[PDB]
Amino acid sequence: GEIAQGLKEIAKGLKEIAWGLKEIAQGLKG
Amino acid sequence: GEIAQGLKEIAKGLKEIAWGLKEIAQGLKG
Amino acid sequence: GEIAQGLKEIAKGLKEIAWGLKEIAQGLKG
Amino acid sequence: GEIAQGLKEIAKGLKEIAWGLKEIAQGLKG
Amino acid sequence: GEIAQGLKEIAKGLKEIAWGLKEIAQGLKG
Amino acid sequence: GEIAQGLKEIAKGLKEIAWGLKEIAQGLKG
Amino acid sequence: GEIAQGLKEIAKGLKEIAWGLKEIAQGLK
Amino acid sequence: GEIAQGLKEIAKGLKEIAWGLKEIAQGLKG
Amino acid sequence: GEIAQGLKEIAKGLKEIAWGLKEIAQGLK
Repeated sequence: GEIAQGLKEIAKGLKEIAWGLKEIAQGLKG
Repeated sequence: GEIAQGLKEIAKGLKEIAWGLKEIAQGLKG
Repeated sequence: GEIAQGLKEIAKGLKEIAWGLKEIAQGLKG
Repeated sequence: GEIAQGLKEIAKGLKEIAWGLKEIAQGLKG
Repeated sequence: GEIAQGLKEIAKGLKEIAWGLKEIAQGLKG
Repeated sequence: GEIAQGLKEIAKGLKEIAWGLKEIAQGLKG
Repeated sequence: GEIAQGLKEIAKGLKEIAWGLKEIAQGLK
Repeated sequence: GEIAQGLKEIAKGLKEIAWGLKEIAQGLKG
Repeated sequence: GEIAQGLKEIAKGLKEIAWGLKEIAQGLK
């Protein structure tokens, strides 16, 4: 369903945010 | 559907936030 | 529809947050 | 409609958060 | 309506968060 | 109603987050 | 109700996040 | 119910975020 | 159900964010 798909896309967005935080961590580390 | 589309736009907003975090990481790195 | 429009406005809010993060990145860079 | 209005108020809250982030950026910049 | 009111209270919470960010900005500025 | 009450509790949680941010601001200021 | 309970658990999670922020504030201070 | 369970899992995710913040606090403290 | 599954995926996303914060903590100290 399309609503379920929208929720799954939101989840993917949150995972992208997590990756961004990991990049910040690498930036702090050096 | 329009509600599903709204959820998909929210997901895109989250992806933009992720990109902002990546830019912050680059800003720390230099 | 008005509920869908509300979701779309939320998405726009998230994009504004992303722009704020990009400004923070620029602030760190200089 | 009142639920739609609630969503629109949430969006306005997100925009205020974005402005807060922009103020942080200005604080970093000088 | 009570659900709408709940959403409006959430919006107010987000505005309080925005104010907290503005206070952080002032703290960075001096 | 109980769903409305749940939303109101979420709003209170957001207000607590705002207070946390205010404490961070005070920590930066001194 | 169980949906209401789910929302209340989310609220508790937000309060835990708030406490984490307060701990960060103490760490800065 | 499965929707309720999804909300409860989201709550657990937020608690994990809180633990991450506590780890950041420890990182600042040392 | 698929909506419930979507919520569960959101929860997993939040857990990934938590791990990112832990990585930031390690980066700080």
